Amino acid sequence: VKQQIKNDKEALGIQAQQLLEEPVENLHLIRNIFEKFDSPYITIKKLSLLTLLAVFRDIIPGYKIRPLKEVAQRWEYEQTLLKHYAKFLQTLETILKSFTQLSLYQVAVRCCTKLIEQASHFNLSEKLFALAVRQISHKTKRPGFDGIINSLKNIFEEDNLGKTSLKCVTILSRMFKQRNYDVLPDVYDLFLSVNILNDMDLPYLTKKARKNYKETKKITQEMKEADAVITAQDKEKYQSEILKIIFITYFKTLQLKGKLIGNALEGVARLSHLLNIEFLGDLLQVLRELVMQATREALLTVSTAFEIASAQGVGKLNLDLDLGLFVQRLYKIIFPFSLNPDADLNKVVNATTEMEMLLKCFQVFFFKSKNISSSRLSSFSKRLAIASMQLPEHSASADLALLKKLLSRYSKLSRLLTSEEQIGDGIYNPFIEDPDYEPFLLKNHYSPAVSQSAKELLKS
Amino acid sequence: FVLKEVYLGMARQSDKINFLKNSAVNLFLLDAESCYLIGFRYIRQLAITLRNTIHSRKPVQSWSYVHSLDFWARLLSQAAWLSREKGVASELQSLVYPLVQIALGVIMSSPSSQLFPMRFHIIRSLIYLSRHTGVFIPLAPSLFEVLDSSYVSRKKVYQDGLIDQLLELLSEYYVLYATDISFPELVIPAIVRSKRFAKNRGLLTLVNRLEQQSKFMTEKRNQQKFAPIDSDSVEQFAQTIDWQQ
Amino acid sequence: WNSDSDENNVEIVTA
Repeated sequence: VKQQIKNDKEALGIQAQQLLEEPVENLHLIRNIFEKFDSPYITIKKLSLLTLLAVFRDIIPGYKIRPLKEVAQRWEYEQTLLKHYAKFLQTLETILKSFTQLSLYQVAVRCCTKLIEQASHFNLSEKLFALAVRQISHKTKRPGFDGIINSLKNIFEEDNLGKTSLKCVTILSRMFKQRNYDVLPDVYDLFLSVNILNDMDLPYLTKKARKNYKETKKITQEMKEADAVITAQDKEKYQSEILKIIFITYFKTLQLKGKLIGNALEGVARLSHLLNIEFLGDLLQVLRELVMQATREALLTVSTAFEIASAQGVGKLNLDLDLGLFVQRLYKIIFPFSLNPDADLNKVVNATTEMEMLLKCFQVFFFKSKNISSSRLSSFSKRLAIASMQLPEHSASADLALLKKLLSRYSKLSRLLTSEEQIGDGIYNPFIEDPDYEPFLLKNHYSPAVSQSAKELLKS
Repeated sequence: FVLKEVYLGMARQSDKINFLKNSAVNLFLLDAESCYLIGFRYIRQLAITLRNTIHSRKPVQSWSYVHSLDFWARLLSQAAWLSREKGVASELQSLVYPLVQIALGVIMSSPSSQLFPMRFHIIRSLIYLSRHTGVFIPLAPSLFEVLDSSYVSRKKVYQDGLIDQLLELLSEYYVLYATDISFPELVIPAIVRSKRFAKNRGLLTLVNRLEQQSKFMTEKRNQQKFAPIDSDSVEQFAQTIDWQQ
Repeated sequence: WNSDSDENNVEIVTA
């Protein structure tokens, strides 16, 4: 038993070692490893699979094998090599689809990730990617999911050309149609990792050799210049197609109005600056058409609308579009947020914890160059204090800190204030102008530190 | 040690239970600082049970636990009264906030209509503790959620009783916060939510009463045009306005 | 229930 397992492991090690020393001459050993893998023992199956993974990654070329002794035998060698690689992959989907056995499946996922990270450029990558994404498309996080998404994320970062990323994006999009755009939120975060979008003495030479060396050097320089231009154009075209597939998936997700609207707006905000100007004007229409977790969704729409308008140079590109409809939506949405409860527990625009966007929308609102503090901020801040009647003090202190560090010198925000227009539903007090409410009641509250927070506000 | 033994006996028992609770409260009042550790330990035990429930909820929602929570709230209210009398917030009085947070967490963890009476009892205890301590309570969001709940918002005898209890709790909270200068401002979000939900007779009466209270508070605030430095005038107006009904 | 079994078409690219 144990002796037999040890003997098989030694045989695999010897065969693997011989392959590393002389890979071309020992192709039959790979078939022997497959026979060894056929052994009933689960542990021997794991070791044989790992050795096959180690053997394949060591002998696989760094280039893509062009399909069909110096050239003929190499072709037969490469054609022969592709056959085990296909057979090894064929076993991979068999064991993956077949899902003690859990450990073997985790190992099967592991070698799949290793092939993804290293053998992405190689042939059969379409099958390799399809098998891996099929595991992620499931409703529950299957084991090794963290490994696969990390491998996919790493490829998206390293892939400067974007051809491999385009293949994965297409496969991911196909799963979304199969899943009706209902997948884990981590899956949509893969599109955010696309680097293409985020980019925004001497040995002696004979008299004949010197002329050959000069002639090759001229070709290489000409090759490099043309390749650079072709690379720039191909990357640009790949970026366009990736945006086409990604945005069509996001818009489909918005149409279904599922629970993945959070990740869709995340991607839309991140990739909005990559899209055409004409689409920027029509982008806010879809955001503002969803007004009939409803409060949470409206928060995403107004925040993303702010982010899209926050793009640099919008002053030069006067697309207008009157984001005031989103402004009044945020102006009205604070009251239901104060009405419903919220819990941070303990240990989507850009983050989580809904209160975080609100201050984030407020701080980008403040960061707007002179767009506020024209007697409109005070009207907004009044209901901000009204909405501050509940929620943790650190949140309450945060919003009061925003007006504390505010450059505007208005001081009547927490007291009687100018006309509260724009949907009203509050004390207008028109034409008052008196430097003379909420902090008085805020002093009496469950946490003792709110009292001193109110005191520090009135003293400051 | 004697206070701890009395508290343990009262908890085990939970007329006789009321007498045991009164004896424990009297022993607690004898040495509030010494009994503050006992009250904190009881609050910590309740928090531990709630934490175990979150990580179940039956131990938190048990009748014995409900009695224990009520006893802790009563002890916190008595400590708050002693704290106000002495001019300094006692440790047991300050422990009311953890109890309120525990009660809110239990209510959130058990939002069922069957468990609604437990939530109403917890809300009433929190309102009484808030009134005794003089500290405002954020029970309006919970009351609005209870009123807007499908059991209360949509019609039946149990639903009517729950709606009446919620209306009574809301009226008590409004009366307690009536003295506040910003009483119309703090009740504006609740009034808008109540009007939206309405858009039956009891809800309409409560909305009309809240609107009248907001109008009276706004008139008092307009009359009290003094600057924030003259907080005595606001306090005097706060004392004058009672709205006990 | 996740099979990628997915024809003739035409791409109008000329004037």
